[PDB]
Amino acid sequence: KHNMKAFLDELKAENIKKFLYNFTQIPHLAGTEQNFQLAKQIQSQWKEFGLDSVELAHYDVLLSYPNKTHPNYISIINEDGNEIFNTSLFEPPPPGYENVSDIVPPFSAFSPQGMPEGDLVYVNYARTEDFFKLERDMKINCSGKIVIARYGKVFRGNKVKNAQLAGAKGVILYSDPADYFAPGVKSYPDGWNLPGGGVQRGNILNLNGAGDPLTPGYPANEYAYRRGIAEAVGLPSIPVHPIGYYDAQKLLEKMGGSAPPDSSWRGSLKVPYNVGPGFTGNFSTQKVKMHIHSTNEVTRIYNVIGTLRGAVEPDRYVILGGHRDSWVFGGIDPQSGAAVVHEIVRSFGTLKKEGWRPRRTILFASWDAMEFGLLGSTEWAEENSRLLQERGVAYINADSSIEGNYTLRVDCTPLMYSLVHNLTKELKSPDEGFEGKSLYESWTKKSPSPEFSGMPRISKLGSGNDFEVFFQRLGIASGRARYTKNNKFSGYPLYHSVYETYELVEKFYDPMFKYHLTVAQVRGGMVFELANSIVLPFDCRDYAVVLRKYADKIYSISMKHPQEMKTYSVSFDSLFSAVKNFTEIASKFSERLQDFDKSNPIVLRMMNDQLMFLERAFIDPLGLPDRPFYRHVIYAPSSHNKYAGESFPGIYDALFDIESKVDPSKAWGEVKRQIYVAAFTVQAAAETLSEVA
Amino acid sequence: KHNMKAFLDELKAENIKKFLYNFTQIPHLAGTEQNFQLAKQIQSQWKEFGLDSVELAHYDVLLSYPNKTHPNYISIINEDGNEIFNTSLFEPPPPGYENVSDIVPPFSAFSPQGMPEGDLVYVNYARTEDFFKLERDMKINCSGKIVIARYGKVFRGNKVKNAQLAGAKGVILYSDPADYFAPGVKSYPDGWNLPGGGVQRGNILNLNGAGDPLTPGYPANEYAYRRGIAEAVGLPSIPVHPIGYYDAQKLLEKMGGSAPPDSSWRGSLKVPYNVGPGFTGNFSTQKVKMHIHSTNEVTRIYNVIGTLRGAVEPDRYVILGGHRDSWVFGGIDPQSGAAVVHEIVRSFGTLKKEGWRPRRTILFASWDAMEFGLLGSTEWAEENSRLLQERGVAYINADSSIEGNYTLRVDCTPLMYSLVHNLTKELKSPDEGFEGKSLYESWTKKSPSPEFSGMPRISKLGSGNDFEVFFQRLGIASGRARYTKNNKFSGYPLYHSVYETYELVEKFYDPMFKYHLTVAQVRGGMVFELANSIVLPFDCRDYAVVLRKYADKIYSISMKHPQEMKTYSVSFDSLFSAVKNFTEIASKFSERLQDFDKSNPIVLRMMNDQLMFLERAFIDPLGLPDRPFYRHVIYAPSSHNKYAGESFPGIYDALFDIESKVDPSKAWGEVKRQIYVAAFTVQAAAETLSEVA
Ligand SMILES: *[C@@H]1O[C@H](CO)[C@@H](O[C@@H]2O[C@H](CO)[C@@H](O[C@@H]3O[C@H](CO[C@H]4O[C@H](CO)[C@@H](O)[C@H](O)[C@@H]4O)[C@@H](O)[C@H](O[C@H]4O[C@H](CO)[C@@H](O)[C@H](O)[C@@H]4O)[C@@H]3O)[C@H](O)[C@H]2NC(C)=O)[C@H](O)[C@H]1NC(C)=O
Ligand SMILES: *[C@@H]1O[C@H](CO)[C@@H](O[C@@H]2O[C@H](CO)[C@@H](O[C@@H]3O[C@H](CO[C@H]4O[C@H](CO)[C@@H](O)[C@H](O)[C@@H]4O)[C@@H](O)[C@H](O[C@H]4O[C@H](CO)[C@@H](O)[C@H](O)[C@@H]4O)[C@@H]3O)[C@H](O)[C@H]2NC(C)=O)[C@H](O)[C@H]1NC(C)=O
Ligand SMILES: *[C@@H]1O[C@H](CO)[C@@H](O[C@@H]2O[C@H](CO)[C@@H](O[C@@H]3O[C@H](CO)[C@@H](O)[C@H](O[C@H]4O[C@H](CO)[C@@H](O)[C@H](O)[C@@H]4O)[C@@H]3O)[C@H](O)[C@H]2NC(C)=O)[C@H](O)[C@H]1NC(C)=O
Ligand SMILES: *[C@@H]1O[C@H](CO)[C@@H](O[C@@H]2O[C@H](CO)[C@@H](O[C@@H]3O[C@H](CO)[C@@H](O)[C@H](O[C@H]4O[C@H](CO)[C@@H](O)[C@H](O)[C@@H]4O)[C@@H]3O)[C@H](O)[C@H]2NC(C)=O)[C@H](O)[C@H]1NC(C)=O
Ligand SMILES: *[C@@H]1O[C@H](CO)[C@@H](O[C@@H]2O[C@H](CO)[C@@H](O)[C@H](O)[C@H]2NC(C)=O)[C@H](O)[C@H]1NC(C)=O
Ligand SMILES: *[C@@H]1O[C@H](CO)[C@@H](O[C@@H]2O[C@H](CO)[C@@H](O)[C@H](O)[C@H]2NC(C)=O)[C@H](O)[C@H]1NC(C)=O
Ligand SMILES: *[C@@H]1O[C@H](CO)[C@@H](O[C@@H]2O[C@H](CO)[C@@H](O)[C@H](O)[C@H]2NC(C)=O)[C@H](O)[C@H]1NC(C)=O
Ligand SMILES: *[C@@H]1O[C@H](CO)[C@@H](O[C@@H]2O[C@H](CO)[C@@H](O)[C@H](O)[C@H]2NC(C)=O)[C@H](O)[C@H]1NC(C)=O
Ligand SMILES: CC(C)C[C@H](NC(=O)N[C@@H](CCC(=O)O)C(=O)O)C(=O)O
Ligand SMILES: CC(C)C[C@H](NC(=O)N[C@@H](CCC(=O)O)C(=O)O)C(=O)O
Ligand SMILES: *[C@@H]1O[C@H](CO)[C@@H](O)[C@H](O)[C@H]1NC(C)=O
Ligand SMILES: *[C@@H]1O[C@H](CO)[C@@H](O)[C@H](O)[C@H]1NC(C)=O
Ligand SMILES: *[C@@H]1O[C@H](CO)[C@@H](O)[C@H](O)[C@H]1NC(C)=O
Ligand SMILES: *[C@@H]1O[C@H](CO)[C@@H](O)[C@H](O)[C@H]1NC(C)=O
Ligand SMILES: *[C@@H]1O[C@H](CO)[C@@H](O)[C@H](O)[C@H]1NC(C)=O
Ligand SMILES: *[C@@H]1O[C@H](CO)[C@@H](O)[C@H](O)[C@H]1NC(C)=O
Ligand SMILES: [Ca+2]
Ligand SMILES: [Ca+2]
Ligand SMILES: [Cl-]
Ligand SMILES: [Cl-]
Ligand SMILES: [Zn+2]
Ligand SMILES: [Zn+2]
Ligand SMILES: [Zn+2]
Ligand SMILES: [Zn+2]
Repeated sequence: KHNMKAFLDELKAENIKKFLYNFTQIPHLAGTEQNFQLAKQIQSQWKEFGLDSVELAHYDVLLSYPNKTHPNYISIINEDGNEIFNTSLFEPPPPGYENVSDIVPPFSAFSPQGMPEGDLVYVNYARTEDFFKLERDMKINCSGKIVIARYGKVFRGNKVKNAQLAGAKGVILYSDPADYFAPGVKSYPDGWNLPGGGVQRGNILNLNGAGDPLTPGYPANEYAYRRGIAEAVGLPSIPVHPIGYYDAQKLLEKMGGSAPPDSSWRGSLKVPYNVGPGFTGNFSTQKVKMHIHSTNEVTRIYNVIGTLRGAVEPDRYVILGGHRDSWVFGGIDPQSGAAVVHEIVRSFGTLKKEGWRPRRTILFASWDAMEFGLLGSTEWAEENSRLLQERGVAYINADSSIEGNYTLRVDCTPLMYSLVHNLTKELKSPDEGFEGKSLYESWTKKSPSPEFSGMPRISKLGSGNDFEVFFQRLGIASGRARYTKNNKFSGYPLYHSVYETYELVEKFYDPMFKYHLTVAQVRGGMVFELANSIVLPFDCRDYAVVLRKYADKIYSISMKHPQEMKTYSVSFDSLFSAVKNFTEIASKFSERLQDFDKSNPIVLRMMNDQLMFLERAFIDPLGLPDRPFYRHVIYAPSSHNKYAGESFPGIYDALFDIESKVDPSKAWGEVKRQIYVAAFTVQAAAETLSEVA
Repeated sequence: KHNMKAFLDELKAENIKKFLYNFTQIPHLAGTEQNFQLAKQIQSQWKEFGLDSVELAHYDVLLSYPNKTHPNYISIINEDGNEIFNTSLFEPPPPGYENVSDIVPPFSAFSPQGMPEGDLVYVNYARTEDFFKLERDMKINCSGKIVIARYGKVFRGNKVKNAQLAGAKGVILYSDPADYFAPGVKSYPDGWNLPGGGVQRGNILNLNGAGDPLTPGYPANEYAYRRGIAEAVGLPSIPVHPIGYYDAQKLLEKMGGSAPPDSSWRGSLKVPYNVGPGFTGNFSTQKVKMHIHSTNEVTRIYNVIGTLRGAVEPDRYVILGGHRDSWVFGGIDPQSGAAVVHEIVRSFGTLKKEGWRPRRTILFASWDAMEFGLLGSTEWAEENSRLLQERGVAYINADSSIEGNYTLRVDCTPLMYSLVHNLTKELKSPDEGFEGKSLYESWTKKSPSPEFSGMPRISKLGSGNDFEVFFQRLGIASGRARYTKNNKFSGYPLYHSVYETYELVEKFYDPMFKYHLTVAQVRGGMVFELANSIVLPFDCRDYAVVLRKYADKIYSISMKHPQEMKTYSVSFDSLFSAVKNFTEIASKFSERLQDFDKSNPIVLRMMNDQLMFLERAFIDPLGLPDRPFYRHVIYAPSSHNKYAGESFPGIYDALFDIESKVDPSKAWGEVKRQIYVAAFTVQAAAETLSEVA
């Protein structure tokens, strides 16, 4: 038969390995010829695998590249202006790749040009609370200083935003061994650790969902009208550059001024971690000078879009998407995900050649320019937003399949919790010691839910990946899954470095490609069920449970300020009422879904439309404050860390640091406004599940 | 059988007459007890007529009322400050109503309080071009002056906005006999003309679609958080009051300064129509003083919502809605429409009692507080926006059924043109001389299309009525129809006056209620077809024809500036390309709609969803510039006259008066941006009609 078991059994570890090798021999940087050639290859292969149509969708978007004849670097300069120490111009290439052409040197994409010179302030992870500690407690002024921050904990674009608002004139980002060197493991090529010359690339935008900085709201097609640079979205105002820990040690060792305020400020290098400003007395006249010469450039990018037309509901789309562009070789990021998508397409195509079609249409996507700010997925969704909002059932992401080899990680909408528990109970665990047991059993054992016994942890969707437009802008139920470590926002040690190669994966992460196969089964199995189940596999009651958890959470935050809640009459009663109503209505809808006349395809589709439009109901067309492309009222990326999800984000940001606002009546008024918007949106989403007439 | 003929034959002129009499014996001002009682009566009657459910939906919204113990009036004051002339405190009540309680005196709803005193400038109709003529050509400065403007031509809220921006400190609105006294007809009670003591009530907001001024975006429910007055939407900044032509003559007769610039500035009173400022030499020391004491007040309003559940597609809604609140008796506005809705409900209920149900759900609405800014319809749509955007098939409005007795008037989306031509060919003409001929024949003969021989005129939807939220905010296909005169934006002579009574209609407009019956057949027949036709009765090819007409029109406007189009490379090629593509794709969709396997209900509903979501595709979630609740890219209310529709409004407003902008590069850049947005939206709407996979 053609059922999910036939699909899953066709997936092969050895195929995923072959595809990964094939995708990682040369760099595939967005906007380069090599990445266009790989796009054409995937288009051709998906056609041969049997998809109905496979097209390239191109856009011309703002990208950023170093200047090949005017390299970026940082110096220590003495009082005469001689450069006595320079940081590296490139990472030492790994064995056997020392002659590979077109490895982009480490840089921070979208940095402006400049050569600022000044004194160093060390700002730990450059988090909002790190800057609070510096200004408010230690009384250190970052204005006109160059800040040096360690990578880790939060998205680097938030670090740069925080440094700008502190008045910094430049930012140096570096990888501390505390965060990127696991104890007892060797440096690449002899293990999976970051060597001292390794450096993490990455963009430093603050797009808040906008996509291409020059075309917010509309696809960057041939006739698009572009903002000028000065009005672009999300560009940093100060120069930024990343370095490795050999170079950081040279910048940090001479630091003077104030001692670190506590041990959470100290990394693992043999330096004091002094906050500064500037260097100890002997070197007090030396300064640090950046030299950044990168350029922003409108450049063509290419998404591959494959279609497998549905047999019964061709106007309902289940999307499996992940990116193709990499910083260098992309051994983990993204090609361990792209190889998994390739094998899933191949498997679905095998069934199609034998005469099967899924019930609903499946769309497969290979996105471009993700590393430069989710640009390819966002421009495509801008072009196709009307089709997606009326027809989009679900989006399953497919970036890196592995970030470790310990257990499964799933982040998704509550609407998919039941689907994921049920599927993982049917899959075999690949873990040592769990031979013959389910993936559900190994996952629940290694990653227990903090809330429920005998359940696994499933996280909120945050951002920093290509589901953002589909979930937080358009309100399409979304999910992601990968194998993970036992620190989740800092990246694995060789993240975005030249050392992330096929050999890294084959030698140190997944020699038998069994974790890749398990992830292919989870992502593919989810797509299969979403595209084939007669009734969509969403359980609205799971949203009711989480809404109550998030309401309790945000109420608890507010209750730290009881005097103000009395003065300004701040009540959460309306939000709890809406959550209670959602719980009651979802329970009654679930009974009808179980009970309805199963011979009636209009009641079924009516009820399938109620399930599909439930995530859509949490969208507010006015967006969140000053972030028009984050429209979901229950979930947004954290305003302090794009990678993390925040619940009831409008109320959360209205309450954050509220005790510091100079006009408390205005600040608590805005808390009340956000409570009203959240209560109304929960009630309105509940009412979409009521009987329709 | 139960078919459209059974529905239409059940409608009775005599029933419409009985209901009109019943609805017009006492005033039904929004927010008053009498209007709540009428809402309860209609709820009870719709239940008895046989609807499945009938509920009141209430909201607490900002309304405005005069102060009963501190009356509004205008004076001429002499140099000592004695008030030598006062305008009336009330309209003389009509025969037999001189003892009716609670007639609200003439006032401009939402005027602020004040007692400004100054010199008079006469500004004709206070249109944008009238103010251009005064400032630019005649060099008259309105700053610190009281302006006097005649009603007519444009919505009075636009007149007040224009007067504010000219620096006026108050506005006096009056009815000139040129616009409100037809030659050879007697004044009320002896004919349908405005007497000299008659006055037009009406609000002077500039809401731009927002609804309740205090709650833009969200329903004004029990827990709503309200803007403060200073941040409310759309409130005027200067006092405003309306007067009749006996009083206007006293204010205008003493005017001096400049002569009227031409005859288009002169009305029909025996005065010079001097523009001012101020009075002729003998009276040069007299001034005009306003006394406005009205108050804005959050007040409860009540919509009645009736449901007739669909037999096959209960999750598809066809809405028939019109308002119930009136300024005084509402003999024409709205009760000639509300009586027609009442008879339509009664007829559908007769069929239902015999066992019939429509295919799709029909919703019937009696809206409140329309006269205060479309508040009841807009708050309800804000509450129910998710249901409406995913399920709303069409909205048919039902305000005044008559504004004359000459011929039919229809304004609607192009998607309903074919429906209207086909229905009116099946209906009998009620017109003298067309006995035995179709309504299509009489209408086409009396109101020929300016574009096509043998076709009738159908206008764009403008605004100033309760379809605005459904069409321009939410993108639901909408239409309206009424009997009309042979000046369409000024209102009939007794518009919004105490003289608009049952006797006005029964004696002078429609003694046999035949025009009311014809309008009931058109509105009811449209609802019937939309709710019962297997394939939705929309023709996408009609949108293609009009899009080309509007593209030619906006290109022609731009081509008045050939030098600038050369300098700034302003091309319309992308918009014509999108319109050509829409034409081709709509032609192919129409072939499939005719050809598809008619046994397949999923292809049918898939294709019905493509038809329903086509109007929805013209919505831009970012809205038009500075008007976030006007989201349709093809149609918006004119920025110069809310009642009129404008096509390609984003490009139109970017081009308007562009030769006066101080930075032409910036102004033509914004023209190009609006061309890009319009081209993209037309192409994206076209693509919703392509094969789905
Ligand atoms: C009305 O409908 C038509 C389709 O019938 C649309 O036509 C498209 O028009 C655009 C022009 O705006 C064409 O864009 C061009 O695409 C070329 C590559 O196309 C190939 O590859 C894609 C896969 O991604 C296929 O879809 C396609 O069939 C082709 O196989 C580019 O090479 C072109 O860019 C080059 O020329 C331009 C202009 O000189 C330069 O600015 C560039 O730098 C570059 O050198 C260009 O981008 C597109 O191919 C057409 N599609 C077709 C025929 O299917 C219209 O766009 C549509 N109107 C609107 C308003 O949408
Ligand atoms: C969770 O779900 C429940 C329903 O199970 C919703 O309950 C509604 O709650 C509101 C309160 O916010 C109630 O509003 C009150 O309505 C009264 C009139 O109700 C009658 O008429 C309507 C027809 O319009 C019917 O729908 C209804 O069944 C009743 O027949 C008003 O008189 C009340 O106003 C008075 O009291 C308040 C508070 O003291 C004053 O501020 C006012 O000035 C006034 O004196 C009030 O507006 C509503 O009736 C409830 N509906 C029910 C039970 O069906 C919850 O609202 C919902 N939670 C959320 C967040 O939506
Ligand atoms: C994850 O798996 C769980 C466990 O299988 C699953 O929950 C189960 O769903 C089924 C529906 O397939 C439920 O079975 C129903 O139970 C009610 C009450 O006992 C019956 O009335 C239902 O009978 C109707 O429907 C049948 C078809 O399903 C017809 O044969 C019948 O004639 C009736 O029309 C029906 O049997 C079962 O109760 C739950 N078990 C639970 C909740 O413990 C869950 O749905 C899966 N999650 C997904 C798919 O997302
Ligand atoms: C307004 O009225 C006009 C005039 O009636 C109407 O246009 C007509 O619509 C009918 C569809 O009902 C068209 O008839 C079709 O013509 C094509 C080509 O000749 C045929 O292939 C079609 O046959 C298929 O469908 C039939 C059911 O309709 C089946 O019996 C058959 O087996 C095939 O499946 C079909 O007969 C007719 O051509 C037009 N006439 C025109 C455009 O002049 C218009 O639709 C009405 N507007 C509305 C309802 O909004
Ligand atoms: C990755 O695999 C692809 C597909 O097998 C290879 O591209 C093919 O290469 C052969 C030999 O040059 C050609 O005859 C085909 O036309 C290519 N097919 C396609 C679809 O492009 C490619 O060589 C492999 N890359 C690496 C680095 O091994
Ligand atoms: C760090 O790099 C800089 C730039 O290449 C070096 O300084 C240059 O040295 C050359 C040759 O002596 C001079 O002609 C240039 O004028 C210098 N440029 C600048 C900008 O100072 C510097 O020598 C390097 N420092 C170390 C320690 O290697
Ligand atoms: C308008 O018609 C309604 C409905 O016939 C009248 O209200 C009814 O009046 C009688 C007598 O007072 C009562 O017994 C009923 O309870 C009322 N019914 C409803 C549904 O309200 C009303 O009197 C009429 N109004 C006028 C001005 O004629
Ligand atoms: C117009 O109305 C005003 C206000 O009622 C009249 O002026 C008042 O006259 C009374 C009685 O003589 C005085 O006690 C008040 O002080 C006056 N009020 C003001 C504001 O001036 C005025 O007489 C009326 N004019 C005409 C021509 O009827
Ligand atoms: C390793 C995690 C924390 C981040 C990783 N995502 C990314 O690397 N995204 C890129 C682009 C993110 C964006 O621009 O939003 C970045 O963070 O530089 C992932 O989701 O696998
Ligand atoms: C008589 C026409 C021009 C206007 C009439 N509409 C109205 O009277 N609407 C009211 C409220 C309009 C609004 O606030 O937008 C008004 O114009 O004062 C109608 O559409 O029948
Ligand atoms: C890069 O640097 C070179 C050499 O200094 C210079 O000539 C050129 O202008 C720069 N290129 C770009 C693209 O800015
Ligand atoms: C930090 O330094 C700058 C200039 O040196 C100054 O303008 C700013 O107010 C300072 N902030 C403090 C002391 O908080
Ligand atoms: C793979 O698993 C083993 C066993 O737990 C572990 O020691 C090793 O660190 C893992 N490799 C990676 C890259 O995490
Ligand atoms: C209306 O005017 C009276 C009498 O001058 C005054 O006492 C009252 O304050 C006013 N009422 C309102 C509602 O403003
Ligand atoms: C109109 O008058 C006011 C003050 O009397 C002045 O500020 C304004 O600039 C004048 N405008 C002109 C003369 O255009
Ligand atoms: C009704 O129709 C007649 C005949 O054309 C016309 O003279 C009269 O003015 C009409 N009444 C109204 C109110 O227009
Ligand atoms: Ca864009
Ligand atoms: Ca509102
Ligand atoms: Cl992922
Ligand atoms: Cl109307
Ligand atoms: Zn990635
Ligand atoms: Zn990455
Ligand atoms: Zn009206
Ligand atoms: Zn009116």
